Amino acid sequence: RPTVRPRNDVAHKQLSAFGEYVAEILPKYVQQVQVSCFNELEICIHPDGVIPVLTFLRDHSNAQFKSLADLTAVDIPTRQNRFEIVYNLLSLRFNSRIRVKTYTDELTPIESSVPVYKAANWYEREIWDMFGVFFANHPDLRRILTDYGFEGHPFRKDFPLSGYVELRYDDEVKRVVAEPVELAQEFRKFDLNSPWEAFPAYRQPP
Amino acid sequence: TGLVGLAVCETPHERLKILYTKILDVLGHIPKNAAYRKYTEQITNEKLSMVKAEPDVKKLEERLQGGQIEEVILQAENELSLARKMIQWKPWEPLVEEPPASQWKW
Amino acid sequence: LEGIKDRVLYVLKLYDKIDPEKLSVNSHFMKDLGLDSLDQVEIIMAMEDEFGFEIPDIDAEKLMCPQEIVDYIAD
Amino acid sequence: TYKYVNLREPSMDMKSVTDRAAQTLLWTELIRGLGMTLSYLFREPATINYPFEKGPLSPRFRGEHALRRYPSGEERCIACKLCEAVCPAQAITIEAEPRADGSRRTTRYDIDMTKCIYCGFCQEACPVDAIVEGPNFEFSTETHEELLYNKEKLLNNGDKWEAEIAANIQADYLYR
Amino acid sequence: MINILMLIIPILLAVAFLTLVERKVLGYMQLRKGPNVVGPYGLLQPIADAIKLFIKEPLRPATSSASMFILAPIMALGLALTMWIPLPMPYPLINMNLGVLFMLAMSSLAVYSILWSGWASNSKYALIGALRAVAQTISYEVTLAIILLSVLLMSGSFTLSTLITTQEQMWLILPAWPLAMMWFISTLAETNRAPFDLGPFALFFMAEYANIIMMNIFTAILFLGTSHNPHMPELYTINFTIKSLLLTMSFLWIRASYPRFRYDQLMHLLWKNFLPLTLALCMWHVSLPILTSGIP
Amino acid sequence: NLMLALLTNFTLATLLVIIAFWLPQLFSMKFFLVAITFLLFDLEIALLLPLPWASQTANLNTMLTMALFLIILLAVSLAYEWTQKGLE
Amino acid sequence: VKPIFSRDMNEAKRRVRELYRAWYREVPNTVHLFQLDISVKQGRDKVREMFKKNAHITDPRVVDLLVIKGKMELEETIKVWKQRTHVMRFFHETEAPRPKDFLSKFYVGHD
Amino acid sequence: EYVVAKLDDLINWARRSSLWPMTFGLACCAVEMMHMAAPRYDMDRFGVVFRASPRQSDVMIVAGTLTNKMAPALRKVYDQMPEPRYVVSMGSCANGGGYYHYSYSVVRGCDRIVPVDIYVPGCPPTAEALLYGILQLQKKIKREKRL
Ligand SMILES: NC(=O)c1ccc[n+]([C@@H]2O[C@H](COP(=O)([O-])OP(=O)(O)OC[C@H]3O[C@@H](n4cnc5c(N)ncnc54)[C@H](OP(=O)(O)O)[C@@H]3O)[C@@H](O)[C@H]2O)c1
Ligand code: SF4
Ligand code: SF4
Ligand code: SF4
Repeated sequence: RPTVRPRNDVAHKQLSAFGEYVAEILPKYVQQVQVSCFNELEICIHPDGVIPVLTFLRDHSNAQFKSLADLTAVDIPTRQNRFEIVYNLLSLRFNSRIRVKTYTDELTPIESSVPVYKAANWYEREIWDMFGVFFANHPDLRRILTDYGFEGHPFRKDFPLSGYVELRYDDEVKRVVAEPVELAQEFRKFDLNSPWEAFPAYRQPP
Repeated sequence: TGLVGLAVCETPHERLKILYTKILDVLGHIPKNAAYRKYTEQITNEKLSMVKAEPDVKKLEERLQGGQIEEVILQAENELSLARKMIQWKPWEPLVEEPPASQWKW
Repeated sequence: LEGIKDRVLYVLKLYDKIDPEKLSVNSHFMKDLGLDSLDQVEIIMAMEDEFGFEIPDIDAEKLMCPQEIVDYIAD
Repeated sequence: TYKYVNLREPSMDMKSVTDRAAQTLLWTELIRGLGMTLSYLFREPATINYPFEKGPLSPRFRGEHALRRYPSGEERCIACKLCEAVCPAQAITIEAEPRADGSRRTTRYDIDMTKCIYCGFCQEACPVDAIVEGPNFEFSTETHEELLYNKEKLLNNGDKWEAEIAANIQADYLYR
Repeated sequence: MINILMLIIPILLAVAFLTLVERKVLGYMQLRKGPNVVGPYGLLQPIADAIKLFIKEPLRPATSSASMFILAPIMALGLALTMWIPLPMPYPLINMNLGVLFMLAMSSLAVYSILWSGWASNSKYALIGALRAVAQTISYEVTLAIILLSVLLMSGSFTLSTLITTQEQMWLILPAWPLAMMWFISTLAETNRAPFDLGPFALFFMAEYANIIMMNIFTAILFLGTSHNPHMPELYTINFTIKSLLLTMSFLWIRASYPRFRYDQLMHLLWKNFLPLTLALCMWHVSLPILTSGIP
Repeated sequence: NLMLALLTNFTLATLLVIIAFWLPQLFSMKFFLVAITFLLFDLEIALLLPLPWASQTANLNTMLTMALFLIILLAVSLAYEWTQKGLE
Repeated sequence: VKPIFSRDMNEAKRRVRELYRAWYREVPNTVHLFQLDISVKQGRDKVREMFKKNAHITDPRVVDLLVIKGKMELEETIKVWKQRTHVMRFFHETEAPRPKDFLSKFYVGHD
Repeated sequence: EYVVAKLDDLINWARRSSLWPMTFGLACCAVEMMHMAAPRYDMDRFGVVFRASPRQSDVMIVAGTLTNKMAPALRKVYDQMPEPRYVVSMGSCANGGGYYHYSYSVVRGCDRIVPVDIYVPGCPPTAEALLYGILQLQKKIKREKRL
């Protein structure tokens, strides 16, 4: 292969050492599942303790991460437990990227990452906005990307793309901008999904 | 001479030696059977030998840091806070928490 | 306390969604008068502003009758 | 890589201190900054007045949509719904019916200008090269109704730009 | 007495025809073309702005408090136009007993124009920014009085006609070298929008740009002169206009070239730094007529 | 006439307001310390105003010591403005 | 227990009571500070109809989340936030509004 | 009779001479609106002045995307404007939501908030095409108030 392959695996075995090192501590409180693919590491964490996992990787003699920078969340209705809050972490001294995930349904409150990371509070507001996941012991939980008179949570797959309150008229009332009107133009639902399985090995037995 | 960061580059030796000797005792208070104490100690003992051998050389600062003594002192300063938090909240010593539901593949 | 029952009855009878003559003295606001779980306690909040005393959440649950409310008002 | 932004004390003793003090006592560098705009005033400005002069362009530029046709009559659009699905704005709508007898080429063909973020994706996805993006700027309306394009018609009225399109596509086959 | 109308009507045209200069000369500084479509070189645009704002443009006041808001432009335009009267020129209209004292007085009363506008709006949102704009003008008037006196104490009384006669061979820029630098900066404080910036709204433009020409002329009396010539009024009239026009270019130079100094650090340039400098030169200018004979 | 010259400017200024009016038909106390110091300095300027017009007949040696004296104390008042003025 | 939320069963009910008092005091204040709009009395009637739709109470987990949301959408007035009589308005102004009947809805023909 | 018809054009010439637009930085369109200042394509002091100001301006350009958060915000700006007001919806987002459209937050059409007189269709609305929007505005002003 010359153009077909992106990069050959060489650091994959080196990154697999981290998949053993953190797992050598072996907590049922923390570890659970460790996944490593395409020069990247992924860890999912039990809901009971998220803060003790985040205090780890911060400082530490073997690996120095410090920056718990970017913070995402996954909406998926397949599992019994719905949401999956995903932390993307980066090291400056070590130069590596590791991932921290949560497995809980988190309609019930989850522990905040504000005491460990300063910029985490702004991302925590977005998760409460789009997904509707409350963070316990959080300072200033305020709406950012949502409207001031917005109902529900705008991202959830349970409701449509257009929404319920979206169209804003002016018409009859001199100053009051309208809200209750719900109709919008037709978004064409594409049913484009290819027959036959796309890739081998990814197939799971029923 | 001053470091680029906000932390002031102060000419202080053995300051790194005090903090690294302090954290070893804290680890030997509550966890003993846990692997957290068994693995962190051998890295710290390896680093302490480099300080004792090299007298105020930039090569000693270049070992596993390479951003002068000011960056290495910050690594020791938060080490005591990380060890005390690990001693207070039991996670390394005890493992008994419930397992997740069987689903992972997307 | 003297002249406390007269001050509380004048504000309670004047308020909306309440009987002026049917419910007076000893009768409960939630049991005898006929009010909702949030509606009955809301009338007690209006009486607190007129008297000039702030009422806690713990003491508000026990009080329902105007006769019982007069004893709680004294400080 | 390191480059360093800090000067680290430009003044040391006597000679180096006085000139650093002279620029703060009076001005000097402000008068030197005055000279920058002074020469900038004399040099000729690059300005284009639109109703007479025109700005620079390219052989491939996307503006207002217009569908092309074959040299011997016949509408080049074959009706696929290909360009419909690629369209990221969903501006293009297509419903097709058989044309009289034999031929099957279009009936409904509306492209919204209220939508459309201009990609050239519909130009790329088209196997017959029907929608070719012509050098267009002039489009201004009173209503949305006048702005959004109807069932071909106004798109077919792009004949006034199709002479330029035929010249531009000659720089497009075997790309540049 | 017809000459008063011959000093308002051509002056109102000068403020109008500034709109060409204020964005064409400023235009070539920024490599952009200014007025071109409207006229042959855009000469029709300055008068076109008057037809736009005066006649057709209607009013929407915030509260309109009886007398105010419709009184503030009268104070703005009135004080700006009355400043033209004491001006020496080749020959002054109704020459005052003391010249420069009338000049400093009507400029200090011109602070009211931005004061009554702050009282016109009922909201607290506008008046805080309005008082900040007063602070830009009120502070620099302290130094403006000092630098004036140092020029006067060198030669001549308060009369503006005597200031032309004292500049016979050499300009006053050379003896007052640091003081001439001050008049380039101190004049820009009076709503010029170069070191600091904050119907009837259009009338404020006609008054604020009028003061810009006024400070350009007043600097060309205190520091410029070249020649007097009482027998030939022709030679003085042309030579005075060119000197004033060169200072008008420098006023538009600061507006384009240099960013705002901040309101807090405007009080660090002045008061903290300029006031010790101006008074030290004022101390120097007291000793000058005593050290060497220099009394009018 | 000064009275005729002044009134002509104001009457034309009032007329410009009516054109736009009639024709168409369809907190923080730190600012105060700056304002007070303006007044107190200008009064020292008022005492130092006569200098170019006064010094013509009077003796120079008697004036020299007194003329500088007002400016010195005007700098001492600014010297008190250096011992913590504020954030302004 | 799991999961905590904020309160356990009976304690969650009294958190709504504390929330009710804070919002009842703001509706007279949001007439002079904000705008007249409709009425002070009619604004208080808008409060009671809002809590009637929320009145179910089966688990403290659902109740606790309503308190946090109740200290946000009703908080959009206390600390002074921009709305300009467009945001935080709950009642429909231009509503038809439709009725539920087999004679009223069927005459208009819907669904 | 003849003077009445000619004087009306003179008032219309005043707006044909100069138009002061509002500088709304609410878009990628706003960067192309900054290309109107860029010397190569200029209406600057040809008609356009970048001073803007909420009250003194005659024209307001609604640049691109508008959300439900900005829907009450842009409406109160329009009320502050003087009676001779023209609104240009420069960009495909302003015309009816170029992208997004079917999204929850983005307001469709802009005319649901503020009425539009001149529409500009272009996403990256090329400065060449942007020059039409002002030139068409000047051409559209023909006759005002007959009686
Ligand atoms: N509150 C009340 O005053 C009151 C009380 C009781 C009943 N009403 C009823 O309600 C209605 C109120 O309407 P309104 O007075 O509000 O309307 P309006 O303001 O007078 O508006 C009518 C418009 O139609 C145009 N128009 C009408 N007749 C025209 C003609 N012959 N030629 C050209 N243009 C013409 C006018 O345009 P131009 O200006 O360009 O000509 C005007 O702009 C009345 O018809 C009245 O019967 C009112
Ligand atoms: S434009 Fe091209 S791709 Fe689209 S329907 Fe016509 S022929 Fe097919
Ligand atoms: S240019 Fe892009 S958005 Fe426009 S019609 Fe073509 S594919 Fe759709
Ligand atoms: S029309 Fe295009 S350039 Fe303009 S705001 Fe929308 S996406 Fe950005």
